[PDB]
Amino acid sequence: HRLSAEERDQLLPNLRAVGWNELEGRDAIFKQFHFKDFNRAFGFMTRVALQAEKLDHHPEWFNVYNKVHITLSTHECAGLSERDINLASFIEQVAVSMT
Amino acid sequence: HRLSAEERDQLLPNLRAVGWNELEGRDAIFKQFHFKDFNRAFGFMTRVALQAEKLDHHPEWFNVYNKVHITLSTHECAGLSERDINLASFIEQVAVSMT
Amino acid sequence: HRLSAEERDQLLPNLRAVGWNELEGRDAIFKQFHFKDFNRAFGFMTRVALQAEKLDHHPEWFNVYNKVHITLSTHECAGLSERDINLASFIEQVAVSMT
Amino acid sequence: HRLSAEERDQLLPNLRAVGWNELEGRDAIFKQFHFKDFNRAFGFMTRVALQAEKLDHHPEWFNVYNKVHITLSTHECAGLSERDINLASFIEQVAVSMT
Repeated sequence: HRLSAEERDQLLPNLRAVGWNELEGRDAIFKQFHFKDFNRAFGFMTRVALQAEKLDHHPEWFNVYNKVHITLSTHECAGLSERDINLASFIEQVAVSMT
Repeated sequence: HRLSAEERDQLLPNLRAVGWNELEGRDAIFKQFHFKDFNRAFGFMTRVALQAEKLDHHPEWFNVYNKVHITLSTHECAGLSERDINLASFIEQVAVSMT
Repeated sequence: HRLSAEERDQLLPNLRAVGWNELEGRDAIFKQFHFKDFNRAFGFMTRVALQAEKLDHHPEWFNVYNKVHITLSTHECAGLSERDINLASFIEQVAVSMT
Repeated sequence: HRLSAEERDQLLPNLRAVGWNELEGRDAIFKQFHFKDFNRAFGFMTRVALQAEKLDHHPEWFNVYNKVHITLSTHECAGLSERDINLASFIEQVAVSMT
C-alpha cells in the first residue's frame, strides 16, 4: 500500500505530465482544476463524489466557484497508494470531459 | 408563451434535427439520452438540476441506470414555451460533454 | 435471491407499513415521495445515488419538481431481491430527514 | 452593499449563536461542519450548491470526507453582505436535516 520508487517512476509520470505534483512534508499529490463555471465545476465534483464513494477513497478538496483544488493521499500508508493513482486517473477522465 | 407558429417552425426543427421528438397527446417535447454508466448519467442530471433550479424550469425525467429520459413542457401554459426551448439546448450542450 | 414467500413475509411488512407497495404487473416495489421543493428532492436523489453506486444497486425513478417516484426490483433475478430491501431501507432514512 | 455596523449587529447574532465566526483579516464569516459520513456531507454540499447557483453567490468550502468548512464574503462589495447572511442561514437549515 505504499508507493515504492519503482511504482512511482512508473505511475507518477502520466499524471505529473498533466499537472499533478507531489507535495512537501507529506506523500500526496495535488492538482488545480479551473473550469469555466460552477455548473461544470460541481458537475465534475459530483462525478468524482460518486466514484470516491464507490471506492471508499476520498479527496481533500476545496472549491470556489469554477476552481477546484484536489489533494490525494491514502490514510493508512500515510502517503500515496494505488488508490491515489486511479482516483487521479479517473479524475482526469472526468475533467477533460468538461473543459 | 405557448410557442406560436413560425417559432415552433424556427426552433423545433433544430431540436428535431438533434433527436427531440414531440410528445404524443401533450404539448411537449421529449428525448432520451443513453450514457455509458450511471456515473455519467447522474453527473449529467446534476448539471441540469443546477440549471433548472436557476431558471425555475424543471424537467420531467425518468432515469434508470445509464438512461435518462427527459420531457419538457411549461406548466404555466400547459405547453411549449420558450423555457422548454432554452432548457433543451442547455441540455444538448451538457449531453455532449458526457456523450 | 428472489425472495421466497417466507422472506417476502419477513422483510416486507415494515416497508409496507411505511408506504412501499408491490406492483401489479411485476415483482417490484413502488413508492412515491413528496417534498417541499426541488432542492430537497434533488438533494435526496443525490444521497441515494451515492448509495446506489456504493452498492451497485440502482432504482428506476422518476422526478418532477418536488415529487419522486422510486421503483425497486432486482433485475438479475427478475424480482425483489435483498438489494431492493436494503436499498429501500436507506431510501427511507434519507427521506425522513428531508421531511 | 457591504453590511453596516447596525446591520451586522442585528444579523450576526443567530449565526453567531450557531458557530459562525467573523474572520480577522477579512470581511468574512466562517464555519466548519461535521457530519457522520461523506454521504451526508455531500448531500449537504449539493442542496447548498443548488441554492448557491440559484442566487449567484458561491461559497468557499473545503471538504475532506465528513467535514466541510464554509467561508462567505461578497466579492462584489469586498466584505459581508445580506447575501452571505441569507445563504448562511440557509446553510443552517440544510445542516439540521443531516443525521
